[PDB]
Amino acid sequence: SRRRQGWLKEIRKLQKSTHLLIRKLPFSRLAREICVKFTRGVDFNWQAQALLALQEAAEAFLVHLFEDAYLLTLHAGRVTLFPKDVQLARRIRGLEEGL
Amino acid sequence: GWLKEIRKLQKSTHLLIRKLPFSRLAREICVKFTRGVDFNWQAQALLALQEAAEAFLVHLFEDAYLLTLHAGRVTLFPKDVQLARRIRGLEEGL
Amino acid sequence: STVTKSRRISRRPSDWWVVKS
Amino acid sequence: LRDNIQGITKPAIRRLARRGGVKRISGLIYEETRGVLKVFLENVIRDAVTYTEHAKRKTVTAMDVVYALKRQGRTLYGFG
Amino acid sequence: DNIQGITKPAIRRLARRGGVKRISGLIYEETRGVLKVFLENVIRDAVTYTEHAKRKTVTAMDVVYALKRQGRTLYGFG
Amino acid sequence: AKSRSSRAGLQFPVGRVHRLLRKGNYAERVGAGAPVYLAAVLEYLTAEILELAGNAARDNKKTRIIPRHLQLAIRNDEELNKLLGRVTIAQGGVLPNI
Amino acid sequence: KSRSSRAGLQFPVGRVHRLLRKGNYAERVGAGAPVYLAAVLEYLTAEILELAGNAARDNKKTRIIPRHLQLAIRNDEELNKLLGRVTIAQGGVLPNIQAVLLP
Amino acid sequence: RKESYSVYVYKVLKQVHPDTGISSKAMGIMNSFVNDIFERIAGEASRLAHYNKRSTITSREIQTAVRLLLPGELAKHAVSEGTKAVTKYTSS
Amino acid sequence: RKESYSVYVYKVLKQVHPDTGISSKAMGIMNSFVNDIFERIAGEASRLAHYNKRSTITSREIQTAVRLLLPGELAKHAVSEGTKAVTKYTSS
DNA sequence: ACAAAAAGAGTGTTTCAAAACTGCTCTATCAAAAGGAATGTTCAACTCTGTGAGTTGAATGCAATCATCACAAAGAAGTTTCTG
DNA sequence: AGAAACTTCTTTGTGATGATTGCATTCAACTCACAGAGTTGAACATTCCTTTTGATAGAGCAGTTTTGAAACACTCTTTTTGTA
Repeated sequence: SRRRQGWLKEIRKLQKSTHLLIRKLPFSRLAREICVKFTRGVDFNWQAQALLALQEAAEAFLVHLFEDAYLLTLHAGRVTLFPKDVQLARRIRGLEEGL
Repeated sequence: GWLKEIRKLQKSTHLLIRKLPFSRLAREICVKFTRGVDFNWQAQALLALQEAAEAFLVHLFEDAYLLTLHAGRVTLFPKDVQLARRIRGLEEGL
Repeated sequence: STVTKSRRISRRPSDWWVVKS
Repeated sequence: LRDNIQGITKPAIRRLARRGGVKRISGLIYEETRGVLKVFLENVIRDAVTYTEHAKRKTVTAMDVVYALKRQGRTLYGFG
Repeated sequence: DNIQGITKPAIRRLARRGGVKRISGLIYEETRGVLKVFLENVIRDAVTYTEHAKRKTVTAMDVVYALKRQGRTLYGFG
Repeated sequence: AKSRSSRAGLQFPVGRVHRLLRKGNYAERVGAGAPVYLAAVLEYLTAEILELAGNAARDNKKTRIIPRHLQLAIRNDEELNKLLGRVTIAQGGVLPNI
Repeated sequence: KSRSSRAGLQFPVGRVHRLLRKGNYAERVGAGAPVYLAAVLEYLTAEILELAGNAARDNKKTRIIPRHLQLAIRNDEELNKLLGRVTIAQGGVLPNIQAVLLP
Repeated sequence: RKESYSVYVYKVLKQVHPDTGISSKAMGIMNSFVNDIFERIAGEASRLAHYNKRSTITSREIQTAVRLLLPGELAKHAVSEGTKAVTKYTSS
Repeated sequence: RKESYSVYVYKVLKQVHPDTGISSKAMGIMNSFVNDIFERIAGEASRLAHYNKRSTITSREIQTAVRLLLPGELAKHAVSEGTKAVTKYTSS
């Protein structure tokens, strides 16, 4: 074949590493854009640690959300994660845990 | 028939479990949790405990049903209830 | 299973969403 | 075991599910729901009696239940 | 295009760490929307804390407090 | 012969809110405008809830507000519903869904 | 003659006492309350550090890292329930793949 | 002896709906709601003051705590009401 | 000038694994954990004292708060350690 | 009319704001560089649909039974006050 | 915290009884397997561009110290508000 289990190697490797998976500069650009969208006046500065903590929290949130949504995927007898799975996982988690 | 039953129940507010069976259940749980000293229960304490339990169960059934629909079924299953508890996440589902 | 310095068996979180009998 | 958990009858569980909007219920749902209700009550009652015996009382007050729920993350309003 | 900064392979790596085997194509837009919603909530509270202090820089502690009030305690930056 | 509530234009007891702030050991010291601001906020939220509850009692063709109407008012406003997201209204029922 | 030594603890009873007094928890603080609280805190950190040291040893390492803390916490049901809504920076996730995946 | 907010809830009800009564149990729910929101705001202001090493809860903490706890438009209007009240109060 | 439980966490680590070290990030996480648990227990004890109209936080509130916060087996050994420590302390 | 809480005044304390100052760290730039993202193709691997087989839950109608309501009595427990 | 006096609210018991539950069938309404049709996402090869890292100002702002004026706690008085 082309690749027996290429995804399985990727999963097994990612689930034992701890580094961030989004790139620092794109993430910080996005975060600063949102921050200025909130502040009508002069933008705030950002500690490097502030942006780092924000990215850590965001990535942990997204990973846990993907884990929860894949359970709904398998629940429907599928293996492909659909957007409706993510939406339902958000809806069941509630207003707080699911935004 | 189920439709008019649902529509009738969703516009009412009274408790759906019977007070005396609920009280017996709560009291036997309390005596299992005791440390050799029995407790009494204000009548309002049991009403409060039953108001919360029924609201919890109704909300849990709503969530579980969304899972049933996601799976393409209209019949609620124990796996749909178990999964709703798992997604709620160890404090809200418990 | 796995016991700490104190006689506290630290069981791993197997499964809790399923009811017991 | 003979009763006190079977006091939560199938018609009661069915009424709960219908108010939840469930159109059609399986048969194992009743035992599942009895188990869920039991584990819910065990958590609240434990905390309620913990409050009740921290106060040097012997009667579980409505406020003890309210505090137990509030500490578990569920706020109840009609019993202040 | 800051939201487009989150790339398809990055989202894929997130889903793989989450344990997903196969990923639809719309998951990428869905995930960008979800991440933006999450960030808006935390950043709003963080800058609220920063404004209550008479500061102009956002601090790791401001982010930590925002997350805790939203119910997501973070431990590495206290 | 003028209450602080009257001076602020409020119906909620500024003096009582001040006493509660001082005795709740929230801080070692309480400003003068803090209970005024807090009572104003509490009164505004009470007004917002009671208005919608009265509207629900009206179009429900009743005349007295009951817990059902408070529940309907809360779960039908998105902001109030987000605020009271983890709150159970005793004898409130649910909202009709499918 | 320190209170920690007098109670047999490694955690600072005097510091905990000061923090209780300065934290706006009550008007007055009993004498045994900081002792009890310091003992509880020391016990909890002992549990966590023991599990984390075991997790590090099973990885053939002699320094505990956030990954080991995360592994220790998420593998004990008691600690996993205590720190349910806690995110550990640089902790990763548990290596958990669904069974329907592995052929 | 026992404090409550029943008289004030009734006053504001007369203001907003001058012809609608309230049930005894609904009044208890409103008391619970007022106590709950008071506690939330006061605790948030407390920890704000503690974060900023301050020792007094001023009307500025109450404003920030209101901004943190309420959703968007609710918070906007609540801040407006509170500022209006403190201005009218000091202007005496 | 910035107090940290690093020295005490390190002492406990030396007691439990006499030849293991801990990274600086891991020590920061341990500090966050201790602060978090302290705040939880102290807040619960404060709420208890306020519920019972008491003005003192005694070792009885700490015990009850420990029973409320910690899951079962954790709480058993926690209260064991706490009562043991207060006995050893009052015995001097 | 009376008690209890709250305004009112005045005094002492204390604390938070303003100003000045220092250094540190955040921003903006740049310069390579190279590694990862973007692009395009494809086809095996997945999802969707429809059908038919197999299962089971709501509806129905009876008897049994027990939850509720009322009522009473007792007394256990909670409440209040006081003092050291 | 403990003791004493008071009260009030829970427990226990009795009786009716009629509403509610339980039990049995069934069959229409569902669930489930699957085979084929249709769709699509993982794998892969190549480009290049965007992120990373290392300075480098450089300056804006955070953190510290001091003074002090405002503001709040404390206390005694007056008075207004909710019972009588």
